[PDB]
Amino acid sequence: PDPLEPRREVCELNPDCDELADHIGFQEAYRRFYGIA
Amino acid sequence: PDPLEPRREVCELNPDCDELADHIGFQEAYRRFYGIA
Ligand SMILES: [Ca+2]
Ligand SMILES: [Ca+2]
Ligand SMILES: [Ca+2]
Ligand SMILES: [Ca+2]
Ligand SMILES: [Ca+2]
Repeated sequence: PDPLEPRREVCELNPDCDELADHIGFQEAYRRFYGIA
Repeated sequence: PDPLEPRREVCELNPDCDELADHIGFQEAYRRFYGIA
């Protein structure tokens, strides 16, 4: 199982993160909207 | 963007495919419930 699925679902839920994910990826997009720095 | 996202969503929707996906993967699980052979 993929440990990142929970975060991937969170991002999909956020249109802005979802859309962005298609360009720079999910892990980098998640960080952009939720990471600190 | 990942071209497989549509199929991944289909599988997640199917509990049986979802569960199975965690063990042998999504592409092999999808094939198991929807592929022909
Ligand atoms: Ca999921
Ligand atoms: Ca999903
Ligand atoms: Ca998406
Ligand atoms: Ca999706
Ligand atoms: Ca899943």
